[PDB]
Amino acid sequence: RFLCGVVEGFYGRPWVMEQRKELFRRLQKWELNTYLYAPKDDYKHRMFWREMYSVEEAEQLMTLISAAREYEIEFIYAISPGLDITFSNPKEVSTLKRKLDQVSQFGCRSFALLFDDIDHNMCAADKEVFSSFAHAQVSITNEIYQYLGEPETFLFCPTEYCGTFCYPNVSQSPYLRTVGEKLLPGIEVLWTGPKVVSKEIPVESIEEVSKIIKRAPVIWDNIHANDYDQKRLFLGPYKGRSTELIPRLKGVLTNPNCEFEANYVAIHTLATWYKSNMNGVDVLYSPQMALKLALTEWLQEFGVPHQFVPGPNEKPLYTAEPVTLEDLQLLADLFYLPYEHGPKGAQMLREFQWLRANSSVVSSEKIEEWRSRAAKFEEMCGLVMGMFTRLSNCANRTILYDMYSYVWDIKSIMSMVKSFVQWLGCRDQEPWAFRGGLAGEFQRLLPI
Amino acid sequence: RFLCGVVEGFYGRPWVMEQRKELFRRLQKWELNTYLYAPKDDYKHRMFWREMYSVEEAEQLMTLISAAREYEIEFIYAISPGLDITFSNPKEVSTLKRKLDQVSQFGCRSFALLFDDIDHNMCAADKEVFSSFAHAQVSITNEIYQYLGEPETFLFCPTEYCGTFCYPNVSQSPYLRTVGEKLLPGIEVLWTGPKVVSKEIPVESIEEVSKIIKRAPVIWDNIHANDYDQKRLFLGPYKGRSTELIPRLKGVLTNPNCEFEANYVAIHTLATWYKSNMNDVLYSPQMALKLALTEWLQEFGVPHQFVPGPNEKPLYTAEPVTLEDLQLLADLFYLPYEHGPKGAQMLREFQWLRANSSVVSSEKIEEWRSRAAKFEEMCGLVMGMFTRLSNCANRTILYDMYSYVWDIKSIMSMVKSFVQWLGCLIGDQEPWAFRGGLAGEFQRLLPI
Ligand SMILES: CNC(=O)C[C@@H]1[C@H](O)[C@H](O)[C@@H](CO)N1CCCc1cccc(C(F)(F)F)c1
Ligand SMILES: CNC(=O)C[C@@H]1[C@H](O)[C@H](O)[C@@H](CO)N1CCCc1cccc(C(F)(F)F)c1
Repeated sequence: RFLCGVVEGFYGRPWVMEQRKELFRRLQKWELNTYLYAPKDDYKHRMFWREMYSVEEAEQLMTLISAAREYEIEFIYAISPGLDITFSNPKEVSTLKRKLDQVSQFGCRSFALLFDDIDHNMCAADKEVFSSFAHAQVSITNEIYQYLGEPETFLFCPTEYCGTFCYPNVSQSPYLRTVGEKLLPGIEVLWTGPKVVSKEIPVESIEEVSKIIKRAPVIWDNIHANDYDQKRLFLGPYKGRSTELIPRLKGVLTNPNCEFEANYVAIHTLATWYKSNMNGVDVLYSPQMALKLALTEWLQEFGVPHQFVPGPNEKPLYTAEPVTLEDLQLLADLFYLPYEHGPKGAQMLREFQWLRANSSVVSSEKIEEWRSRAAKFEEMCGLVMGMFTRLSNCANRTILYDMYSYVWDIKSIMSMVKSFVQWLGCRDQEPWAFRGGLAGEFQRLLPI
Repeated sequence: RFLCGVVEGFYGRPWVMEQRKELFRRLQKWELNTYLYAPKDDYKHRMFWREMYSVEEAEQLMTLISAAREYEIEFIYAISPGLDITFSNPKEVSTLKRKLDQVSQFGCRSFALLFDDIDHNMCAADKEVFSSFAHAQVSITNEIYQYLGEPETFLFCPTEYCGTFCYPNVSQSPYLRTVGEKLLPGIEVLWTGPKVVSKEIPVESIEEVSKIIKRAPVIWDNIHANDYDQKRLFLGPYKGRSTELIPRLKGVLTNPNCEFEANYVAIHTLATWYKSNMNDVLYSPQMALKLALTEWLQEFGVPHQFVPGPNEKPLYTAEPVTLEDLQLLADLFYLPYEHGPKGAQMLREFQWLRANSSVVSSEKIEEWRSRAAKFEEMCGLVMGMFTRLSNCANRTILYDMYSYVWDIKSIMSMVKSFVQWLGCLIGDQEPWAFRGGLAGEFQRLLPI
């Protein structure tokens, strides 16, 4: 019994109810089974975790939970009390119980307590009752778990939730040792890999952590998360996790891009990865082949919402060409993965670096190498503009709007790069010449 | 009788109906009077300008237009056919007429044709009928204007809509000469100033253009527009346009930030500017900023107990957003050509600390250490500002701004960390160490 699906676990604008219901439909379509509710900035999840839902909010969560059951998706309600809970005040424990039991009255049977992204310092009153921060967390987690009747799925996100967050390392951490020893065995533990955003999650890294927590973890995967950098988006395939992990894990829940419609590839390729070795103990999963599968399917959504035919001498329709598979392949390569651009992106960057570095050669056989390489690069910059133009004319406006900022940025920068290469081949600005804000001026003075 | 208010004239996710109705309420509250509907990417405004609204869309626009009349705001319906229109095909002219009279059946009496951001090249069939691009535009604009019964308010956005777009200059442009001579005198002309995003709009610049278009223009002001750069936001005051312009103009319509709630200052300060010389000693941008910010503050504590003892964990959520937080925020995201005083101050202090950092390893040491600690205090104010914003009751305002405030606090946190390191950073890093994506790698190779 493996929990595979999506955690809405990110910072910023959460997903709205309509989007979550649509998520459930996609999860089911792709034979995934789990959703973990945890939006960092949905006010009653974390900041105001004490506050009960209103009659309005109650009705909406009930409707959502019913939608999950209807789509055969396990609904997991997480709460994040760690910013300000006095762990040793039993009214505080009661308040936490009240909150979770209100949600259980909405039909929810699966739960989670999360202690990610809080500092390790307890108040004086908690230091006198518990000998460490982990003891304090494990005590209320155990007490809540049993208060709810030992539900079949209950998750715990540790504060040391990845290799690099473990002081002094994974295998000797007194925080994780305590979690492994004291956290009740029915409770599952979340883990993001060697890092917050793990490039790879090697099998031996999971053998290491499994030993100290004394269970196989559930992965909380940040591979496609994009809340940490305003300019980033990830449309590359699920990658860097061997299918051999599946037998050594209780699940994988991916925490993907903030922009809902940008997660077609992220979730589709996750599903393809899970399905490839669902009952494992000869290569089963190819990230490229999976990207192509995801993109081919995604394409069909662009021509669906969410005449005049001009003669030979007349102005041809601006709107005539639909988005192509090749446009989406290019787009994904430009906004690929946190540690890697896709082949076409890396190729354009390499060609531009070369054209810039050999540009003195204008002013030999080397000139026609430069001019032919430049014209081929301009062709590629043209494909980026073409991709933007056809996206901006697509019938699915909802997908367009989620992606707009990103595609506009890349096309806009490729247009400056193209223009710059043309200028190299020929020997009071608007504000978009000088980009990034104040933020960007600070950033440019830091080491890169 | 002066048109002052807002044009929704930008690229990307348009505003939804609820937000537009809320705009009308604010415009009225601040004694502004005009809204110009022109979202570049609302599909039936520009790309698919030929397509009639559905029953659903019709009902929504009717409701919106009624809301405008109810709030004493003139509603102006713009359409942008320039990407695609064969100007000489009378079916095309008929299609345009059909579209506009559908909108007039929704209750709308004011209209606009826009030819901004299209190229100057006509199809063969239009070249045989019209001797220039301006003749073609002026011909259908005049024909539509009279077909609608010469409505009291009808606007025209030229293709050469600012000083720098005029070939070869404003006073000798054969495009604008033709517009001035041939465009019917009842029709108003839109103008963005010397530039697309005009730092200043000098009086003599408007005297220059007024002479050649043969009327006073309506300014389409892009001062606070932020669609051109994904990282930018503008919360500084309306600035750089003398109150002496008002007698020489038919109006000012501001095209502000994409994020609806970020436009409290942009629109409020515009209103204060207009009201100051309705019929520069009269308008102070700083005093106006302060007025706007003080008023805006009241919105943060309104949606759209437990008391811990001396030894217990204090509430994370206790401190509300302050006026000083919003003053700091505005100074960090101020104006397209200028940061606010606190922003410029932090940048200056960081440049100094970086450039004199060798001094660690004299009186100069204690100058460095005292300046550094004072800079860390200021970086802490940025984090404080973020944390208190993220706890505010108006979630709608928070979410519109989230990306920006998160970015600035995130970068100030790296800058703070970097100054601390200088007073005492790579290896296997998380992705947010290296910011900006593919786009950012291209940008860093362009000249700065
Ligand atoms: C399992 N729990 C987590 O991974 C916690 C969080 C969120 O879930 C988030 O979606 C995900 C990926 O971003 N995590 C980032 C943590 C590092 C961080 C914190 C604050 C600020 C930054 C920043 F400096 F990068 F902005 C990073
Ligand atoms: C009166 N009409 C206008 O001003 C037209 C547009 C939109 O209204 C937009 O909201 C405003 C400010 O951005 N204008 C920018 C024009 C320059 C441009 C065009 C394409 C792309 C770019 C970019 F690459 F820089 F982003 C700029």
